[PDB]
Amino acid sequence: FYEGTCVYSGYPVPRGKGTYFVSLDDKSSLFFSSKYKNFSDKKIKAKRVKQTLMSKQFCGKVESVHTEKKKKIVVQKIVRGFPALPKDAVEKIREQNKDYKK
Amino acid sequence: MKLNISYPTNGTHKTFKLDFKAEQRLYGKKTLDTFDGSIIKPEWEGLQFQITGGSDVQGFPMIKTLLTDKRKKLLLKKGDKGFKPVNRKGLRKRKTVRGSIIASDISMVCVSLIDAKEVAIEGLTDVVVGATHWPKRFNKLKAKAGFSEDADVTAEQVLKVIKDAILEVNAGGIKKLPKLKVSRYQTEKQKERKAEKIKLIEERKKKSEKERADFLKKYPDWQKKFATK
RNA sequence: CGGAAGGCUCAGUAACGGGCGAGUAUUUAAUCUCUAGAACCGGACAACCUCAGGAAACAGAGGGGAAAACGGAGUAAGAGCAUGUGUUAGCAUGUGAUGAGAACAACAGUGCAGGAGAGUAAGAAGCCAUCCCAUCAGUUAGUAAGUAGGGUAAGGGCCUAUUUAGACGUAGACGGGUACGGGGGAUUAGGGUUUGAUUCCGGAGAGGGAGCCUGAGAGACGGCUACCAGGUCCAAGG
RNA sequence: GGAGUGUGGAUUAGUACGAAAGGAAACCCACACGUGACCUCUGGUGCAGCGGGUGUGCGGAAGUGCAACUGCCAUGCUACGUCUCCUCAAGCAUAGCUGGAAGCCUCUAAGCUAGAAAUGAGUCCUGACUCUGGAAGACGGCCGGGAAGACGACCCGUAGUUAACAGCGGUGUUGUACGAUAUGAGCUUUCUAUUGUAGUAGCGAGUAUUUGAGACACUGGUUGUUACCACCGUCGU
RNA sequence: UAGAAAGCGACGCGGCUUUUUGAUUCUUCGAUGUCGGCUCUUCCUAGCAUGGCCAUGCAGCCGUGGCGAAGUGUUGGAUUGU
RNA sequence: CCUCGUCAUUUAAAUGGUGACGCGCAUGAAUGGAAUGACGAGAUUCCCACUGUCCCUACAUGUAGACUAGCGAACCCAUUU
RNA sequence: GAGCCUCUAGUGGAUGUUUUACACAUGUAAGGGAAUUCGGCAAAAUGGAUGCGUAACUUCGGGAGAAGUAUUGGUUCAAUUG
Repeated sequence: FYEGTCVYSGYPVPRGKGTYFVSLDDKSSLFFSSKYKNFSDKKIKAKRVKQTLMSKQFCGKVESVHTEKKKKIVVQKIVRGFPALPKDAVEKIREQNKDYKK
Repeated sequence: MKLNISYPTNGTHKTFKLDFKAEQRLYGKKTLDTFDGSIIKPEWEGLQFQITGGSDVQGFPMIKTLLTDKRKKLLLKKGDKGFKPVNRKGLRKRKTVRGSIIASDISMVCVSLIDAKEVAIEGLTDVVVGATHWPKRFNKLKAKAGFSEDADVTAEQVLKVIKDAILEVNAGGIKKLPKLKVSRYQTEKQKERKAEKIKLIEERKKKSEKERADFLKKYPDWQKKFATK
């Protein structure tokens, strides 16, 4: 069980620890500890705090969503699958056509 | 929670309710994740499924590229999923949507079965269906007409495909016979009209080109007469 | 293809708001005259079909399929730059970013690509006239100018860098108060005094402020987006 | 010696009661003040530990003194945190039962019943005189520690899962060591051979790699090495 | 509102208290530190709240007069040395 | 004096402060009277900033203090408490 | 010739023990911000230089650093005191 993920550090927070801070902008935000809340107030950019999970991902020390470059799995050609024409007959027609074309 | 399953080899669909334990084993996943059927049901071993999309219980869609467990409002144009503009071009509007990460919010998950393997899923495996329309374009039609890389009059292929329909479907009948038609191939009416444009350009040339010489016969001093304004 | 016109009002504005001339340093779908077009290939989107969400408003998966819709190929064409020659079109030569295109029906026609000139509409400009308070006398520093560049459809402190100190005032500058401006209306022997929201022309606005996509053309509100002031429906989540 | 005290909400209920207007009565749940403890969480504190900069010292860099400043933070301590708090017996005022004096009557003259946040006990803290047991040795000092502490006293250990140093596992705190190497807004044009070619550089804040590095602690886990078997007094058989 | 006595009680009469101020000068002038506040503990009852009861001019709600009872409570401020 | 005078303003609330009023127990003109500027470790009231003064206290540092070696007094005293 | 750090020249003893409470010199503090007290007593806050901008009243000298606001390190350059 987890309480959530810390906004600044990127660290997952155990059940029964940490705190929420609610701003007048109406947003609610979760912090791991007083340490990282204070760094937010003082406008220290998280990417510069080298032990944070955020910083490590940004540097590419840790594999993260940005590294993935995922793409759809490519398939091959099929024996012309077309309405009515039974798959097996096209396997035969295509051959017969290739013969006549020569 | 509902689960909606598609089987794209067969063209078939089935919806089921999940139980709590099945549901709780899906939490944390996202669209374009995969899993093994064994995590949803006993048996179903080795059946591989892929997650497609779904809906919040409030009715908002899950979006494929918003990686969070929360609702947002986005400004959406034409061609974005979740918005359907109609009566003004260039319209853009702000609508509530949900991120891709699965949790207790979700009312329905859509899923595709990649391959049924040796298993016999009811309704998905018991039926095979085709398409809805027919390839109007010539080269798309030709491939379906079984031919490749040879030259025919369209009439040949229309004959082949019609005869095969009469034979293979009906064994003789006036049923079927959908109104097959062909694009992107020149009919005789087009041969004539395409000849006529050649006639136009050939005369317009000679007529234009004649008058130039006809003018110069009369006016050797064209430039010196004209230019003195 | 149209929804940028017409309709309503006079809040703001002492000003390109108003009258008279001129046609550029500019852009313009339709329409007219002259001229004027040999091009191949590929996917999707909406509707259709099968599931199926949400209190509603409004949306999902999966699979076919068109165009004169859309993206690519070749190819005509082709901006700018430089030198000759004709102000200035045009032509020659070198170099080249970019880079397309509609047919259909015969009741006997209707469309669509390119140019050059018109025609309509804007943008910016020239001259002249414009209300009260001195118990408001000094005002201004992109302010006044120059050189060079960015920006725009286009000239220009329009904006920016370095140099020069200008510009405007007792013939009323600057500040404050007040005002939609004319064609016109009422009174009138003559000279005058008063008014003009209100059939025509031009300007501005759409609860108050600000940003914007699409298009030939809007800083549009019987289009979109956010705050402030107010409202309406809910199943409380919108 | 002494300890729990009070308030509110819901339900009875818009009920009884009243012409109407108005309008009551257990059990359960939330809280405040008081009492006694406790650090798992959250605040606070910074002695041990890791980092940063200013002025000036040790020729430079590295390691660092002094004046003092500053970011984080183990263990511990603490409240602004968390847990805690009822049951018998005899009976006051009163209201009653039976009943004479006084053939009737009557709570009283004998006798009996119900009875208060009050009284006396138990659960809670202190602990007088006692009681039951083992054995010819017992006990104190000296040596080393803490959960205990002003000093005494208390809880413990002394040839062993004993102590201390190292590996190798484990659990934390700080934030990425020294040195190399590459880059860097810009600024500059030096040298050797030798006539003309070739060789051919300097100065620079910082940033990135090697590197969740390096430093520091604790381990009731496991291996190696090293140290420790004494002595003095009192009372008894 | 009838009616001495639910509640009051003129004109008179008998007591208790030492928390007010007097009255007196017994003790201390070879010295008993003098007002108020702060802090902290214990006692009294002539009972303001909280518990049990009796009367009522007690329908209910809110009260008023009395009895046994001293366990637990009785606050934060403005002006002023008070 | 009566007296914490009456009316207005400052506060939630003013025996305070400032502004008015005046038969002033017992103001007043070199026993000097009245209105200002600049300057006071002079007396008094309010606002902003700031804070362990307070609610309500907690933790930590140095030096003394406790225990130990060396050195070593005084005030006071009818005393049986 | 301020405070802080160094060169020349000069300098030091009632012993051991980690050492409770209450002190005396000092640090830091959640949320609140004078509610504290006769009284903001004590403490905190402000602080140098450069620029912008500065009221009532006045003996016209002053008030005035009024008030109110912004900037500031290292490096590598231009330009010569801006």
